[PDB]
Amino acid sequence: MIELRNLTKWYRRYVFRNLNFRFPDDVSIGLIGRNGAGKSTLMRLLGGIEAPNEGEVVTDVSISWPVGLSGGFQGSLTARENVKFVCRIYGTSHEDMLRKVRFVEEFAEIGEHFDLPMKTYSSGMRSRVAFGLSMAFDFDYYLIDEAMAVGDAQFRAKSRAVFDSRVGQANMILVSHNMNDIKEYCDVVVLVDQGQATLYEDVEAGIAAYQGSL
Amino acid sequence: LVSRLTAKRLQWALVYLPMLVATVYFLVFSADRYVSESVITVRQTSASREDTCYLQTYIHSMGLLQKLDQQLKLREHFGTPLRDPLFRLWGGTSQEWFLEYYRSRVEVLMDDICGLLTVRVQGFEPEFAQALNRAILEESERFVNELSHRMAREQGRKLKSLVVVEPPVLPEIAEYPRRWYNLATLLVVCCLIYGVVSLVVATIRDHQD
Amino acid sequence: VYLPMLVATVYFLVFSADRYVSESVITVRQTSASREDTCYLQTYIHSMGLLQKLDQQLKLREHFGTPLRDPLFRLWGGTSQEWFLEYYRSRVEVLMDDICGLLTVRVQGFEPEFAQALNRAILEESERFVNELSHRMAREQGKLKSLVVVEPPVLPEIAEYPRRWYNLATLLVV
Amino acid sequence: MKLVSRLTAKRLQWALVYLPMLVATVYFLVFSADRYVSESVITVRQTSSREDTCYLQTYIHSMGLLQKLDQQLKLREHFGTPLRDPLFRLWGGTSQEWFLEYYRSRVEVLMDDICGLLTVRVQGFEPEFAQALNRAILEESERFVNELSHRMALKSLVVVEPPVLPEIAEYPRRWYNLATLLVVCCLIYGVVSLVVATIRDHQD
Amino acid sequence: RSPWQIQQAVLFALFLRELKTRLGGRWLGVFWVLLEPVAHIAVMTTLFSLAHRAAMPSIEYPVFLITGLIPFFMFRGLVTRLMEAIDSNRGLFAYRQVKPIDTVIARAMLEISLQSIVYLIALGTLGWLGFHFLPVRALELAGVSAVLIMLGASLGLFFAVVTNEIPQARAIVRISLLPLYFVSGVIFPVHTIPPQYLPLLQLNPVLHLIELSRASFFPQYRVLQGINLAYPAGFALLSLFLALMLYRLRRHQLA
Amino acid sequence: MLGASLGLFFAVVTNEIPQARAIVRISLLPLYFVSGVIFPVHTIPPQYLPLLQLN
Repeated sequence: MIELRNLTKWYRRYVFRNLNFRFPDDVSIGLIGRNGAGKSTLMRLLGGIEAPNEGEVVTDVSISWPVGLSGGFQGSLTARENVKFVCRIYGTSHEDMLRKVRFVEEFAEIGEHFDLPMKTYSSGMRSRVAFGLSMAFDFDYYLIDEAMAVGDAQFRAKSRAVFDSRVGQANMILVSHNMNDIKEYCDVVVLVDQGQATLYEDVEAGIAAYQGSL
Repeated sequence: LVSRLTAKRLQWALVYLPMLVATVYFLVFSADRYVSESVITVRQTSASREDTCYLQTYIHSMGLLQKLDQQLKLREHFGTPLRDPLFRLWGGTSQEWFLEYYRSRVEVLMDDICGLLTVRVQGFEPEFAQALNRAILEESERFVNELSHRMAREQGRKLKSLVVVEPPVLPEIAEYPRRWYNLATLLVVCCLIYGVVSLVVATIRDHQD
Repeated sequence: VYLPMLVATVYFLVFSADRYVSESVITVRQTSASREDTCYLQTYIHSMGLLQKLDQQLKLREHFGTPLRDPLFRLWGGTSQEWFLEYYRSRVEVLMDDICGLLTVRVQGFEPEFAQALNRAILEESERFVNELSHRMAREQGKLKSLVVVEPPVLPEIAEYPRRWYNLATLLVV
Repeated sequence: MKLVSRLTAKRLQWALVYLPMLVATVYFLVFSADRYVSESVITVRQTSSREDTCYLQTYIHSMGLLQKLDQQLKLREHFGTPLRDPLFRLWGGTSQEWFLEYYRSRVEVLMDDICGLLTVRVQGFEPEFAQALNRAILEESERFVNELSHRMALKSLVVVEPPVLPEIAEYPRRWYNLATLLVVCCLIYGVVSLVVATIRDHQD
Repeated sequence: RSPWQIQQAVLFALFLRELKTRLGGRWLGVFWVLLEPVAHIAVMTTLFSLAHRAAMPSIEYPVFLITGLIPFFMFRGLVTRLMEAIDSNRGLFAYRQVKPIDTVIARAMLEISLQSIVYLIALGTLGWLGFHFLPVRALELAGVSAVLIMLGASLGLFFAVVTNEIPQARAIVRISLLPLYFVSGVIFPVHTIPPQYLPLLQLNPVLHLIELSRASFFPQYRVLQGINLAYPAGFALLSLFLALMLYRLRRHQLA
Repeated sequence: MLGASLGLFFAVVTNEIPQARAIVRISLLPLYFVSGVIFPVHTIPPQYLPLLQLN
């Protein structure tokens, strides 16, 4: 149950100021809105990157951090030390992080030059290991922001396959621009503009909202 | 528990209790300590800094303390204030602790550029402090004269004297118990400590998610 | 900010009492090593026996309490001996020039005549103390050290230390 | 590899904190022996210098003086009496060098440059013996100075503070040493635990 | 989970990460850390051995220099390595569990461990060669070291908060750390200084801490006027309070 | 000419190494004290004279 209580966050335009909102339970919801209108601040606060100055967000279930964050990796360290660092932050057990690093190195398929720092690292394998790490953790609200995979057709194909395998028992959150995948997975929509948010049960009203207000 | 600490509990444990304890001790249970100050210097009569160094060492010695205790009964006097347990000389203590207490009560400072030895004697009565300072000065002069006498006799009349720039003054009010200054500085330190502790515990609680 | 200035100005221009200063410049010399006697004298000026002698000579306690509208620089009645000594040390300033070995004594006071008399009494008592301190070592076996006056005590005409305008400007800095 | 995982940090804190403090507390509160200290403060002058005081400082810690004192007061027999103490007891049948080192450890000589006064602190297992040994040291020092002056071809020892008779022991300080060892053991355990965690993480 | 176990896990993770990046290659930085003090001891002994011999006839130059230098290396590291602890790990503040002060305290802990290890091995080596290696007042030395550590960490946190957007400020304080190495009496004993410059040097807390640590280390070491622990203790406490208040104010401004 | 030559040499050498610029900026400060700028140099013990002749 994700609930908002009079949130206020200064970024001197007040992006979000002492409003309250409610969210559906066990319903696929994807954040949508105009770029730069406050959606980025809202999903960063949803992922716990920053805390609200006033008000709180409450949820009885843990929230996964947004996927595909290249900034979350230290340049001087390789993928193995970074994944063991983040899992130690999450406090996993011994065999737990052994399984997690095995899964992430199997998903990466970058066994050659696997222990290579992010300084001399290509964007493709960086995105691969980022998606593998973001998938390796067990959660039920995935804050997917940019794409699903980087590579050839089979890369995105098996990424979507495992995504459907792991999401079918859970809930998934999309903040993107294309609406084909939103129509394919998502059911309800929240639109944010200038600090006011509107909830649409059907995305058909969201199409008209984008055509008119944006 | 650490997570169950509140602001008022922190204020009571850190600030209020030491404040009450210090105020009660200083304003009720603290004993006055009058100070008698004298300024002396030893010079030949018939290399003086050597004699000043000898006097500085000899004042804080044990034989002088033995003579002073036999003469003025310092141990009986210093144990008189019962209401002050911190600064009283408890009966039945050790000789080493008695020497440490006497060295704490009597302060000796030296001006090398001027070559002047100042002695500040603490006591629980002004008359006793002045008498102790006078006895210390007399014994120091007698010790210097005795050393000169035995040094002259070893080869086989007062030759060295101790000038007194300032005789022991009889105090009127207590000096060293500074209740208000100590209370103010302890209050400032306590407020700083409480602020630091509260900031640290808030930083720790910031990781609640 | 305006209220402290108002109260300070009214106190300085209405309540503050004038304090006249008399200046003397001395040094001690063997008639027939001088730094030692000079430092003994410098310690002796701010001593307590000298203050006692001055008290039963000139009655400084009554003189320093004669003002009534200047509680900041007033010697209140019934004050302690230690506070009286601190007040006397504040009122009498002793400076030393080592490269010349000269001692400057500045004596404050609410009346120029009393300030000059106090400075002269200090000088004569210092000379007598030097003579007696030599004479005790002299006759322990059983007039040789004279204090010369480079500048004798002067009789001031106007007050010096209550610098009202300078202190007001210094307060305006803060 | 296996050895680092063998500690589990519980046997680690037991072997780096519990055992040393337990052993030290047992030794200090059960087997440690009192050592009364007598203090004297002397200097040398001519009966009519600094170099002579330095010669005295060197002579006090010498072997001829130790032989004289062992012949006189029987220091070797006395220092072996506290059989309970294994550390600060002079064992029987030791060498001359060990006896000299032990005597130099018991007797402490200090000198300051400003005042030029030499202070001697003599330890013992009895206050009377410590005072007697200090007095004997002073007497032999003044005799040595006088003999040196005589054989050179008129000096005296100025005793500012004569030797005192101690009332209680001061040097076997139990609580201060226990607190110091507690701080040292805590720091060592923290450093070792951090290092062993780092190597355990790095090895696999 | 409890709000304290998260802090412990994050601190351990950041300590391991920063130790990994600090030691280049297969731990090559430890050789550098070990070669700074021996090089310093060599040059300064070669220069002022006779100077210290003429200074005081009670202390040999190696031990005096090492106990005046290793605490200053402690303080200099705690000042320098702490301001860069915020900008270097700026990207890590996206995992809902890493806060700006966590990297700061991790860097402080690792600096403490490294310099304490160096002090221990160097003292053991000096004792092995035949020099004095046992402090006469260990508890007072520990208290002085703790006060110096707290002051250094407080200054580092304060500078990291203040100069977050001003790298040139970090540059000028890195410049000014060098004169502090000469005005703290680290190399030469401070009693051979004309008294007219004495009060101006009484405003430096590091000099007070160095002198008090040397007094607690060496026997019968004379302490001149105005070397009380009250002034550096108050300096450290006030600086720590100011740094914590400034971090609490500028808390959400670190990305 | 000496200053310009040193500046050009350092600019060429430390093009990719800012830390080199940092350490030479550090070491410029002792050069300010070992060049005799503040105090006259003839009041210096002769044993340190040849070592300072290399500056």
